[PDB]
Amino acid sequence: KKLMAQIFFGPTYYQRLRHMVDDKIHARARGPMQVLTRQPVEGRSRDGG
Amino acid sequence: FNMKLAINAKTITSGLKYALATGNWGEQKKAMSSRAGVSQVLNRYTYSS
Amino acid sequence: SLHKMSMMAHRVKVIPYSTFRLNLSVTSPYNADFDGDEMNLHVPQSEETRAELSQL
Amino acid sequence: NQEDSMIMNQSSIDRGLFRSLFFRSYMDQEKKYGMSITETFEKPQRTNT
Amino acid sequence: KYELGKVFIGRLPIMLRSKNCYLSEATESDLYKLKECP
Amino acid sequence: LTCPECKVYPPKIVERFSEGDVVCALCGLVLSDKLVDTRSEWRTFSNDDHNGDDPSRVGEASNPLLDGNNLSTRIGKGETTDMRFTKELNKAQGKNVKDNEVQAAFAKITMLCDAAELPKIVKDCAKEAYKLCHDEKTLKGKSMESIMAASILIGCRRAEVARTFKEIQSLIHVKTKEFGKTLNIMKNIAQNLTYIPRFCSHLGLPMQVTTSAEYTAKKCKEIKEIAGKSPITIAVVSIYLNILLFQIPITAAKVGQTLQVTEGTIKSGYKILYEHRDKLVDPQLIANGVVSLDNLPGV
Amino acid sequence: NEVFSRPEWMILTCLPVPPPPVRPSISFNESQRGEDDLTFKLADILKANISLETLEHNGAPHHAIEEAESLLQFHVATYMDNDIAGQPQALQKSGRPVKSIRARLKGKEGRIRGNLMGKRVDFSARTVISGDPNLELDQVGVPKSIAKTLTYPEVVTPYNIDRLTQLV
Amino acid sequence: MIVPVRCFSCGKVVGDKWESYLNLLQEDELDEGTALSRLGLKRYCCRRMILTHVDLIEKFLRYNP
RNA sequence: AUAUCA
Ligand SMILES: [Mg+2]
Ligand SMILES: [Zn+2]
Ligand SMILES: [Zn+2]
Repeated sequence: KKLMAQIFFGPTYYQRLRHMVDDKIHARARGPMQVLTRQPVEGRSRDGG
Repeated sequence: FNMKLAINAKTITSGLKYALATGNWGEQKKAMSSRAGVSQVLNRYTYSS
Repeated sequence: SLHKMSMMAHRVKVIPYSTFRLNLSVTSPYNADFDGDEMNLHVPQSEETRAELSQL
Repeated sequence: NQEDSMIMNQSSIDRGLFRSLFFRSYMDQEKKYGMSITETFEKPQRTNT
Repeated sequence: KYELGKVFIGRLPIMLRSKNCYLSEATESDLYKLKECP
Repeated sequence: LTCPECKVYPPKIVERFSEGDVVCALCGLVLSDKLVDTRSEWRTFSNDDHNGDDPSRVGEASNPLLDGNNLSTRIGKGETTDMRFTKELNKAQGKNVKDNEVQAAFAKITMLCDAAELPKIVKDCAKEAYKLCHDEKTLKGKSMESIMAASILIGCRRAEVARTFKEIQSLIHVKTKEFGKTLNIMKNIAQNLTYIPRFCSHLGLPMQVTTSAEYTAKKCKEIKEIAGKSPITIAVVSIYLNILLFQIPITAAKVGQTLQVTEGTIKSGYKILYEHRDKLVDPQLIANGVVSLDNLPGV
Repeated sequence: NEVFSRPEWMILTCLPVPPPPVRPSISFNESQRGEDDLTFKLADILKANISLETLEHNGAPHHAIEEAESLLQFHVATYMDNDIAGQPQALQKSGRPVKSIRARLKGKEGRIRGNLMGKRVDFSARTVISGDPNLELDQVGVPKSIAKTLTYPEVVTPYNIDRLTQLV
Repeated sequence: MIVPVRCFSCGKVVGDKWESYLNLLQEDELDEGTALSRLGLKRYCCRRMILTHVDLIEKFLRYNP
C-alpha cells in the first residue's frame, strides 16, 4: 500500500567507520586477577572485568 | 689519540633514534620534562587521515 | 552515572546479534542514543541480590 | 532507525555494500637471553612444555 | 705557538621524499617497481 | 599440579586462561581459580612509562645474570627541587662507595663494541666473560686492557659475529702474543667465507664476484690446496681469481690493501690455487670481458 | 594517647618491612627478573643503614657520620613519600621516580579511589547499545554470546533439580 | 577496485557493462550520461554503480609479483 | 605515554 507520506529519496555518500560491534562486545564472569590487589585484570584485551 | 676510541658514533645515532621512536623530544632514556608526542606513528586508516 | 536512574534493573531477553537492545522510552534516564554508545551489565549472584534489583 | 540508529538493505549487504577487507599482523622474535638461553621456533610438545 | 680526515659520527634518519631520500627524483613507474605507492 | 581424583602419570591439564581456571582435562576438576596475566604483570616492570604518570608502573626490571642483585636508586632532580640538597646527598654517596666501580669496565666494553659496530648480544657475552675472569688467579697479572680485548672475541665466537683477532688488534690494542695467551687461559674457564662480504664491499665488487670468490675459497680449503696459509690470505687470493675472471677486476695491490694482506702473500696463495682454477669456480660462473680460465694470470 | 599513640612513637627507630604481597617480585627468564620499587628503596635504606652502622662503630668522624645519617634520613623518608617539596626525588635508573607508598594510595586510581571505592568486577559485560520498538519497557536484549558467558549460581533443590540437570 | 557484478540496490548485472562503458567514452567520445543510458542502465541505483566506480585494480596490477 | 570513543 502507498505510503500517505512521500519519502525524500536519493543517493548520499555514506562512510564506514572504524567502530564495529564485534570488536567492542565483551563479557566476563570470573577470570584473570591482578597479582598485587588480587582483583580483576583490566580491559577486553586481557579478559578483564 | 685513537680516533675510533675518541668519537662515539652511538651518541648521535641512538640519540636521534630515541627521540623519533618514543617521542620524548630530549636526552634521552632519562627524559622529563621532555615533551612527549612530538614524534608519532602516521595514521594510515584512510588516505585523508 | 550521575543518577540513581543511570543504573536500573531489567528483565533479560536473550536475542541474536551483538548489541544490547533497549526500549526507546528508557533512553532518557540512562542518557543514551545509538550513535555508538556502549552499556554495562551486572549479574546478581544471590536470591537476596536479585530481590534487591527486582524489588527496588 | 530511532535515536541515531539506521536500517540497512540486507539484500544490498549481500551484493557487497560496505564490506571490507581486514588484515592484522602478528609479530614474534626469537630472543637471545645471554650466553646460553635462546628462545626457539618450533611446535611445542605438551609433555616437555 | 709553533706547529709540530673524514670521520663517521652518526646515523641521521631521512625524511621520505626529501632531497636525500631515494624517492625524491622518482618517476611514477619508478615508484611502482620499488613497491611504493605513487 | 596433578588431579587428586584421577592421577595418570602424564598429567594432562589445560590452562583455560580466558576463564582464569586451571582444569584437569580428563575429569574436568578445576585445580586452581586464582590465575594471573603474566604479560600485563610484566608490563608493570618493563613499561613505556618514563615520565612517571602510570599508576600501574610500580617496579623495574633488573639483570641478575650480569650485575648480580644490586638494587639501588639514584638521587636526582625532581619538579620541586633545590640544587643544594641534590649535591649534599650525592656528596654523601661518595663516602659510602672499588669492585662496585670496576663495573665501569662494562662501559669500556660497550664503547668498544659500538666503535667496532658490534650487536647487543655480543656486548652481553663480553660483559659476562669479563665478569667471570677479571678476578681469576689463572689470569693473575695479565695486561688489563688485553683481557677485555680477549673477552670480546670470546663473546663474538658464540654470537656468530665474524671478527678476526687482527680486527680487534686495530680497536685496542693489543700486543698480539699478550692477548693471545690471555685468550687461552680464559678459554679453559675465522674462515675464508667470513671476510668475503666486507672485503668485497670495500673492493666494490658485485655479488657475482663475491659468491664465486666465496665458492673458490671454500673449495680451495676443501681441496686442501693451501696447506696452512692464513685464511685471510686464502680469501684474498680467491677474490683475486674470481675478480680477474669477471669484468671488474681488482689488482693484488688493491685486494691486498683491503684484505690487509701483502701482494706477495696473495701471490703465494693464488698460484697455489690457480692450478685447480677449473675445479674452484662456481659452475655457472660467467667469465667476462676477456678473462676465461685459460687466460687468468696464473701468476 | 598513652596506649595507642605516645609522641615518642613518631620518630622512626625500627622499620616495619612489608612482605612480598605489598611489593611483588617476578621471575621472568633467568636473566630477566623484576623487583618492586619498594624492594629497591628498601635496599637503599639498608645499604645506607649498614654504612652508618659501620661508621658509628668505627672511629666516629662526627661530620662524616651526620653526613651519612641525612642520607639514611632521605632514603627512609623518600620510601614513604617521593613527591617531597624541596627535596630531590629518588629516581630509578630509567629516569622515572620511585613509586613511594604515599603515591600508591593517593590519586584516583589509588588504592582508595580505585581499588576499594570502585573496582572492576566479574559477572560484568559490555557492548554497543541499539533501540527496539518490540522490547517491553523493563526488558534488555542480551546477545546469545553474552548470555552464554554470564552465569547465575543456582542451588539444586527439589523444585529445580530436573530443569537444572537438563541445562547441565 | 574491480567493477561490481550486480548493482547493490536492485541486483541488475553490471559486471559485463564495464569495458563497454569505457569504450563508448574513448572510441565513441560520448558523454557519461548517454553511454550509461545506451547500456540500458536506467534506474539511478544502477547508474551510480558504473558512474561512480574507481577501478583501483589497474594500479594494483602495476606492481611486479 | 599518544590517539581515540559517547
Ligand atoms: Mg551518543
Ligand atoms: Zn582429573
Ligand atoms: Zn540497480
